[PDB]
Amino acid sequence: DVSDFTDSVRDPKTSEILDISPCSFGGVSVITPGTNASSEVAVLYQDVN
Amino acid sequence: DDMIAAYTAALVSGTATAGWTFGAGAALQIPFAMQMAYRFNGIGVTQNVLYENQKQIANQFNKAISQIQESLTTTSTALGKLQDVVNQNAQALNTLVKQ
Amino acid sequence: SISITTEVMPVSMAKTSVDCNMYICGDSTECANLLLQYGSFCTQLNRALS
Amino acid sequence: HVTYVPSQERNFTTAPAICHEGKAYFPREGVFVFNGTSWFITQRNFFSPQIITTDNTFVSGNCDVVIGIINNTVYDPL
Ligand SMILES: *[C@@H]1O[C@H](CO)[C@@H](O)[C@H](O)[C@H]1NC(C)=O
Ligand SMILES: *[C@@H]1O[C@H](CO)[C@@H](O)[C@H](O)[C@H]1NC(C)=O
Ligand SMILES: *[C@@H]1O[C@H](CO)[C@@H](O)[C@H](O)[C@H]1NC(C)=O
Ligand SMILES: *[C@@H]1O[C@H](CO)[C@@H](O)[C@H](O)[C@H]1NC(C)=O
Ligand SMILES: *[C@@H]1O[C@H](CO)[C@@H](O)[C@H](O)[C@H]1NC(C)=O
Repeated sequence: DVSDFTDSVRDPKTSEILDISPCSFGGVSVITPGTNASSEVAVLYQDVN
Repeated sequence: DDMIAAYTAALVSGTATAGWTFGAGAALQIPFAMQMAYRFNGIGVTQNVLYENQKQIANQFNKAISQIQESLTTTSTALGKLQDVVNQNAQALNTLVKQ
Repeated sequence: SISITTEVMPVSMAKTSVDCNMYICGDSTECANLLLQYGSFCTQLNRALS
Repeated sequence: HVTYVPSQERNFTTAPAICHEGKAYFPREGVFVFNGTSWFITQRNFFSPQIITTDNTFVSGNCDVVIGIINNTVYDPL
């Protein structure tokens, strides 16, 4: 691709073309009060429904 | 964007109803013609010049508003720096990806 | 009394431009070919200076 | 920062100018107010009524072109 990451491959046995994608995606935020207040947190996931 | 539009609507409504008083404290109502006479008095022109030529000034105001409204549909050079802001952000992120 | 006071303020500075190929390598083609991997690192500098 | 804040407002009836003897009188620095009995002239930031004389006002034209013109009297000292 544009960033020289190997994204397409041809299978050496059954010659078909496959894409490779990373398996980490989406940003995560942690909402907390102070540590001395409580140890309970909330998690917000962007990019998920 | 809805909250920013609500803020601007509140500002414009407060200008059209209470004038200049609500910036300092609470809103003090005044009819719009007397407020415009107060604005004329603050330039140097006397108060009678508004009241004796009210229709012409209102017509010129409406025509200038319509001129801006007709100009914003046609020209594209206006709002040319907000586009520069969004273009620069996009280009910076794409340069990070390509490096 | 009528007093006249002077006040001096800067407005602009000098416009400069650089060439990476002459600064980094000079006139050697081996360095010039080795600089192609560092390719997007000077369009950034020229963009900022312009 | 030490600042002045107005408070405790009330509503009066108002007019742009007053027509007296066929000529229109405009206030100099203030507004015409009606408080239910008679018409006074006041400053806009503090409520302190003043009677309408020739010194408070000034004349411009006849009372036929202003919208909201009313009839009242203007006190001349002689
Ligand atoms: C062995 O490789 C060939 C490709 O040369 C392929 O056609 C064939 O299916 C492969 N054999 C098996 C058992 O997958
Ligand atoms: C999440 O899925 C629901 C189910 O149809 C849909 O109505 C909603 O619009 C989706 N959320 C977003 C942000 O598109
Ligand atoms: C202003 O005062 C008048 C009394 O003359 C009253 O009728 C009116 O309701 C008041 N305005 C408001 C917004 O209450
Ligand atoms: C209006 O103001 C005058 C000024 O003293 C006062 O005499 C009069 O009583 C006021 N009217 C009412 C209805 O309070
Ligand atoms: C004011 O006086 C003029 C002449 O005296 C009269 O024509 C006019 O109707 C009066 N205005 C009102 C509101 O009564």
